[PDB]
Amino acid sequence: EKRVTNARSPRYGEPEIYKVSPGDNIQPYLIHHTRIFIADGERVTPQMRKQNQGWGASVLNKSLIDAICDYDYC
Amino acid sequence: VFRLGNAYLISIDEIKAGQATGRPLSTRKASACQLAHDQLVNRLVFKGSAPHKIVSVFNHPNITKITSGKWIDASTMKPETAEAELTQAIETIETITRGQHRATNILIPPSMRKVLAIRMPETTMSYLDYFKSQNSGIEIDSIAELEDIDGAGTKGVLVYEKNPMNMSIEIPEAFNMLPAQPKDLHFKVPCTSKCTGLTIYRPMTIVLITGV
Amino acid sequence: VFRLGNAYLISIDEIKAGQATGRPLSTRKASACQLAHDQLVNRLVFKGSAPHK
Amino acid sequence: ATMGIWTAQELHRIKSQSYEEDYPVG
Amino acid sequence: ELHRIKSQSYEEDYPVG
Amino acid sequence: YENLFLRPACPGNISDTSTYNIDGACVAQGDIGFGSAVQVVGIVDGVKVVAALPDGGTPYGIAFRSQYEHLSGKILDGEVCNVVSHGRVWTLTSLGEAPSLFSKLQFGSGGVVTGGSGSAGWTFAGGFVKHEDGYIIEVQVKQNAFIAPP
Amino acid sequence: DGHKLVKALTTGTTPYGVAIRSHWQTVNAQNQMIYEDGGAINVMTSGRVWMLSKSTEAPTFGSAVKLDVDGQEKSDGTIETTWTYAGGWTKYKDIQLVEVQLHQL
Amino acid sequence: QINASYQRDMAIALPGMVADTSKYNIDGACVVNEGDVLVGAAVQVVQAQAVDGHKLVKALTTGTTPYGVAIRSHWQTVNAQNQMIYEDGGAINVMTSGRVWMLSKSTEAPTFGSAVKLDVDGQEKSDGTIETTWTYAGGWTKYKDIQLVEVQLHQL
Amino acid sequence: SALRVFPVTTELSPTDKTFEYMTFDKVGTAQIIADYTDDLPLVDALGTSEFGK
Repeated sequence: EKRVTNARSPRYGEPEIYKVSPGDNIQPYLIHHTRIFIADGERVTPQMRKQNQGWGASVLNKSLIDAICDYDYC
Repeated sequence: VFRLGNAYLISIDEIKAGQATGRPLSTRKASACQLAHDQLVNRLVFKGSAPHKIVSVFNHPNITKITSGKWIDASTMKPETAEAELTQAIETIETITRGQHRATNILIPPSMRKVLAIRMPETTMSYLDYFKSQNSGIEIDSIAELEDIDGAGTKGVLVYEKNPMNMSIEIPEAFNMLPAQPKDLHFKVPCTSKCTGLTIYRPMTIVLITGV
Repeated sequence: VFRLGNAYLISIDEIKAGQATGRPLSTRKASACQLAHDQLVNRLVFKGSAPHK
Repeated sequence: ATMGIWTAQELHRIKSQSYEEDYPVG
Repeated sequence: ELHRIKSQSYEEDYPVG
Repeated sequence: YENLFLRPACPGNISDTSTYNIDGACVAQGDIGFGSAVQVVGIVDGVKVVAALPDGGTPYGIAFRSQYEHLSGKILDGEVCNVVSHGRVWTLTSLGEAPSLFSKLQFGSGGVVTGGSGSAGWTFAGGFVKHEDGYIIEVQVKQNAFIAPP
Repeated sequence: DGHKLVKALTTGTTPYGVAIRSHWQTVNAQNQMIYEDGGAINVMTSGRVWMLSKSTEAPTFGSAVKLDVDGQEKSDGTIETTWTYAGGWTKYKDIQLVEVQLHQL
Repeated sequence: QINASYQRDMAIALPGMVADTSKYNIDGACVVNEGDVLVGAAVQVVQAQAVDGHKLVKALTTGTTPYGVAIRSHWQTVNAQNQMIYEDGGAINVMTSGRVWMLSKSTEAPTFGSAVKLDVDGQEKSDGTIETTWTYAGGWTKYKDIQLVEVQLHQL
Repeated sequence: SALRVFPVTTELSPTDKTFEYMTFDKVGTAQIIADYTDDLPLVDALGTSEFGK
């Protein structure tokens, strides 16, 4: 929700508050970052990291997917 | 007391299908039912239903109706007629119950808030401010259901006293979900609730000004 | 050897009304079903059925 | 006689409030 | 693969009453 | 929102999972073969007594195949019987070629389909296969289609 | 709104359904269950139902049903329907009932 | 300043929507490559499979017997005019019994229980040339610039 | 003054060249029923999209 790029803080450039929308007919709400820990997957190139909103990628890449796929055809 | 209900359908293919963003189709369909139930409750309150012998609040045969000259006549504001008629309605509520009930709430069409914002001539404070100064202790609000009261553009104003012992609405059973009943390749979910409509115990504490 | 069967219906409003007022309806319907089954057994024993031989 | 098993009184509610007419004296 | 989709969707609102 | 098909295609069984109705409280007089039309000759104690279709009768349903009730291969006298009163079912026929789709069927003696030019009744559903140097057709049975003459 | 309006059958009209038993919706009057005016009703359009009769002899299985002008089955009634007799024919204490099968209009 | 609250009502139906859940019967079929089919329009069968009974359907034509009404489903495309249709090659869901909302081009609300007359294009018309068995269910409404009518379908 | 008068967003990658957003809609109704009821009105939803460069 809110991004902080303040000069004095070394915390510049990463978000302050997260908006969570679980659903289940309850209103989405806001959480301070101290209550939040974000778990990432595996590393990707930064040009894709920023394209995926600072988030990782699946362990099931397309090579793994089709390598697994052709097995049942065999 | 009456019972209300509807249902919705959904299929396994649509359930499995995914989208880029947004709430799931199941959640949207489930919210639509609740919205429909709430709108039906409001429509029963403000419009009635002849076959079910439900009487609306504008058609009650024991309330006081006041004919009025039009506040707006071809883009010609009349800010004194409104104040005079509002005072007349308040005094009528005062004198019809012999002092046991005093008016507390006014509901006016949203398009007539411009009449009450006019500055009184040769001064600063407006007609609404003068009315509040002379009648401190009353609440004025706007309701969009009052733009049309009979389907043909007839407007109106409602003046009443809000008190549980005079009138109320009952909702004995809240909106709920029933388990899906599966078919060949799809499902079905029904929804039910209960209501009563509007009941008035003392019809002498409500005044409807029509033709405004 | 042979086989028997019957059934009954009931609704949610009836269930709630019974559990609120004290006397339910499902118990009475089940008792009627059981008594009908037993009476059919007795009638089959003491009278028989020609089409079923 | 083909009535139900519930009488009307068992499904009836009486509101816990009475309304009294007023006669101001003067 | 050069085409993103906006993260926020707009819902047409029906006021209740 | 679709209706599934049912694969085995033998005479006397149901062909679809559309709306169907099976009247299982019946008994047989004489012998009946799977996939033939039956008629109601009487009612005793809520039970319908059925027999194979004669000349001049009004068909009521079609005998239905079951692998527990009928261990012989056909329905025997004095046996409880399954009868389909509503739905799509495979019937024995003496016809040679398929009739027009959605036409009106006519039943010869013994409960076999021999006509496709009736006035009112059951209708052809579009299935026509071959059984035992004879054919099988697919009929759509409806509940109040044939009315007993006064 | 979509609500259908139903009333008792009269002369020269077309039947649509049969009111069925319900221990909650019905009101008890003259030692019978009725549906009071301005209330929801349970109409039945398909299936087998027991109906009051004014005839004196059993009908023929599979034949057509004919009604009276008061919504009761009669052997030689005036209003013609497409419903059928489902076979049943019994009698409660001094009430005559008959099993009639209904299909959609 | 005086607070204000507004009110608005949802639409009743969409073209091809199933009216209610009173004993419907929908089956799948394949559309022949000749011409597209618009939802809410009647369809006719041109050829039925012999092994099982799968059917090929297309739009209505003069002097032909209707079979059902196309309904909203997952398999559905949008034509150039933003109107939703069924593509030439693919699966189609057809309802043959029950209550449905159907396209119409008449002007006066129909009476309960009267016979339904279709047009050449397969849309309901108060004075059409095609005879049917279906009936009117009473529902009569208007989507945005679209007329709709509630039709009760009996199995053919 | 354009960048100071109107708000600014940054939710696109520099390699991106088109974008879209979606809007939805709903319908439905309700009625008054009894305990033994087999028909109820149904509801659905819709969708739409737009583009950019």
